[PDB]
Amino acid sequence: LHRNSLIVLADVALFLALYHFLPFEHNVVLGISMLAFIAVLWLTEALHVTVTAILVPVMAVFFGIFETQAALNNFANSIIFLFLGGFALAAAMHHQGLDKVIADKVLAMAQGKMSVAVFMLFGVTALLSMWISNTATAAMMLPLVLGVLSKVDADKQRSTYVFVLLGVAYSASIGGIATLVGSPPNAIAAAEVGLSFTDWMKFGLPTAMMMLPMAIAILYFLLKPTLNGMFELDRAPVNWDKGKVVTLGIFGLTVFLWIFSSPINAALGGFKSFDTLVALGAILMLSFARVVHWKEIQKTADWGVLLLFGGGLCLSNVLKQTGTSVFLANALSDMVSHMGIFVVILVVATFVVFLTEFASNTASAALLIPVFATVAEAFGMSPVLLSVLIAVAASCAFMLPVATPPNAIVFASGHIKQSEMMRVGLYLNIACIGLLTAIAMLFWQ
Amino acid sequence: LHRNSLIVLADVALFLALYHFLPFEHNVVLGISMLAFIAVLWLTEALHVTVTAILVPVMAVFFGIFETQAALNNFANSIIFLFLGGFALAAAMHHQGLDKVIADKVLAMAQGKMSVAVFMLFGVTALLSMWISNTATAAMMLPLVLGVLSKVDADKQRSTYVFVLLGVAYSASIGGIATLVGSPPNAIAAAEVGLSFTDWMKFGLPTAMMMLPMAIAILYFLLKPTLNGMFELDRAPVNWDKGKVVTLGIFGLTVFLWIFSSPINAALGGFKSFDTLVALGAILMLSFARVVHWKEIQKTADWGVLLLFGGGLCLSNVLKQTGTSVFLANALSDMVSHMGIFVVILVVATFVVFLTEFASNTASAALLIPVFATVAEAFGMSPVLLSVLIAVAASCAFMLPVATPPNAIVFASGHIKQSEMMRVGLYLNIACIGLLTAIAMLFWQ
Ligand code: NA
Ligand code: NA
Ligand code: NA
Ligand code: NA
Repeated sequence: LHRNSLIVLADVALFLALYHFLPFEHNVVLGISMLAFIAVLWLTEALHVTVTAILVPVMAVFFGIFETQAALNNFANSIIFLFLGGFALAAAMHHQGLDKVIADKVLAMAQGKMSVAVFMLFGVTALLSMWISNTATAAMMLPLVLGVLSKVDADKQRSTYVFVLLGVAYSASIGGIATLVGSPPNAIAAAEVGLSFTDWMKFGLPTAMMMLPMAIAILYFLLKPTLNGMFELDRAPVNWDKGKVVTLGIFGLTVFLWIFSSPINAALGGFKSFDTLVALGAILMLSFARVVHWKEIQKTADWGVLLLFGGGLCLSNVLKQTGTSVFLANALSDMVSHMGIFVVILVVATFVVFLTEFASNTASAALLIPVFATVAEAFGMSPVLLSVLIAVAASCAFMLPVATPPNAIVFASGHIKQSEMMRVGLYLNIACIGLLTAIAMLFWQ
Repeated sequence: LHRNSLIVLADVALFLALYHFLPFEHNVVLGISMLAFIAVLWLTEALHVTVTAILVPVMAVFFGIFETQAALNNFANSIIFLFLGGFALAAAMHHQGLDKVIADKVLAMAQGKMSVAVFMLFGVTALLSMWISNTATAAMMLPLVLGVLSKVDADKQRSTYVFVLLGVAYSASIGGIATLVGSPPNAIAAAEVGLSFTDWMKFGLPTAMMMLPMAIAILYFLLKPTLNGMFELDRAPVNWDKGKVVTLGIFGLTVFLWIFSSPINAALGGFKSFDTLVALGAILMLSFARVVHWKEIQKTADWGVLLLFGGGLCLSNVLKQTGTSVFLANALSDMVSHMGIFVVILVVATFVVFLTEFASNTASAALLIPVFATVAEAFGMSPVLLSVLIAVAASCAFMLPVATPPNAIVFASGHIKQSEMMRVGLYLNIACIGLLTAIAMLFWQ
């Protein structure tokens, strides 16, 4: 009766169809049928991301691909727990109020200029999206954006005030491309190809360093009239209280180990998922120091995303076990040989940066990383590059809303116009496809 | 500075002491020190139950007992997912309103007698604790219990009105001993020895059948003046609305497979953790049927308990890998050989039924189930008996509060007196040790 209710039934039919008509070895048919089924569900999202993810293992088990416990073990992957540390790390400095004090101590640095205001709102958003989330950083930033945009409230000066709204929403997504925690897509890559925190930072951090300015400039060089305006510093001051230094200290300590995991771990015996152990040690320190209770983490934590990780890891394992990964690498063998690696990384980047416009960032990476990664292995190529690429290009949702939550968040402000974003993003999208392929090429040898 | 801050430090010292001074094989010292460390933290709860569970694997990895991913895989055990299905099954029919209509159509069947009133409050409380929880059944029941206790509202009629309060608080804990979902302890046992849903019902349901009257009778035949009073059935009725039948259908369908899982699965190819597959199919049915959103399930779900499941399983594996499980079976060889099995099951039953007074029901099973189970294995004994027993006897917290949350819930009403509960449970405790050993003995040959 509902829209989504139909996709699910249409998708069940599409699966039943592909299943009974594809003319290949059953193992490959099964993998192809499953892949199409999930690919639709995750891209239309007729069912919640996590429900689809939970559907992966239950399918693999009934179709004899794996035994129940084998499939489920994907959900205990060490990266899933490193991402859980990121949440508890967030939950702490929010329940501590350390995220609000971070905004204030910065916005006061702008003595009163709207010029040095919106430009600080962008920087704060991207910085906070490195650790918290992207959807969460938007919701927590939007009021702070509408607050500053109330002295110069004249909305007939819209362009000063859609530049700020669209500015933060983009800063949230570009900030998430900075660290392994920040956006689910980044974790899906690390869990698929086994990346370290500092490994993904070698790639992501410089890219985010670059992409954030390139994105604001594009917004500036339309109708920016922000060189005018004044502030309305109405609010209670902040001050470092009980173990906000401790929390801030713990946090810094944790990020320190994450960055330096390589030598510290080697000089300790070479533990397995060292970054994961650090993330779990953070969860412990924060609780011994009493600075954050568990109910906080259970709320802050996105357990659906964690369940999702298991489904993508399970999906990747289904593609291999069924041989579908090699079956597809064959059908592309000629087509990809006609193409260089430049053409390859450029075609991929383009495909996702626009595919991610119609679906969630993570729901896109959840589907694309398993396929392209396992196929890249059939070609005997290291899936790091393609994976890292897809993870970054997935976070490049700038056109219409519905691409990322941060879009629909600043869009529900009833102030920015559909058409406006649809064309500012069409320019940014192209700028990224350029920047990405550039960086991707250099990140070759 | 804090009390718990002190227990944690006292426990940290005790480990350092035991570690450097105990004169046994290093692995056994490590296991013994770890076992004691965790045993204190879980029994004092200076740290949250779930925090401790995460503490197990991080230790096992740093002390070379396991590799990070091997240790972490414990948290993806199939039972953890079977309990997650229980949550989604609850969350659905609560957000659906299916739980209140059960009260009305039943509580209205009690036309108005306080005699047939308190006697119906007991049945509903225990019945809902079969699927939901024990802590949740108390909090969700207390208002509905205080409602009926307003006609004979005279607190000078205390005995009519403490019999009802303590009655439900006990019914919450006794109802959870009915099915595998209902109390974490039941799951902790099943996950340790790999029980099926219907298996634990063979034990738990009959045991629950008996214990509920034995507990009510004791309350009735003390200071009960409840045969008097009159009803005030005050509230707008409900009516079978949007997919409350669907929920009931899905729910009923799920429970049907659980009871008959044995033949259905055997007549299907012998899938591995069939009960787990059913639990996840419920999450799917509930989502395909649109009857509950994921935000709903993610809220209702107790993720801390799920992580705890992982911690106990990891702990059990630490006992074996270090040999501590067999080291203890040697120290008890004479003591236990000097004893019969009656002596064994009766000492065990008593030990927990009174131990569970000082710590959470689940926090107790988290510590005792791993130890007793792995030691029983070293003796070449099936760890089912002790586990089910310990799991069931662990849920028997009737005396003071702080034994179970359901106790502290009806107790914070500021009406029942420390001495009152402290002695009704002290008598009830003895009745159970009898009943348990009886049933436990009969469930032998
Ligand atoms: Na973030
Ligand atoms: Na997207
Ligand atoms: Na229950
Ligand atoms: Na207890």
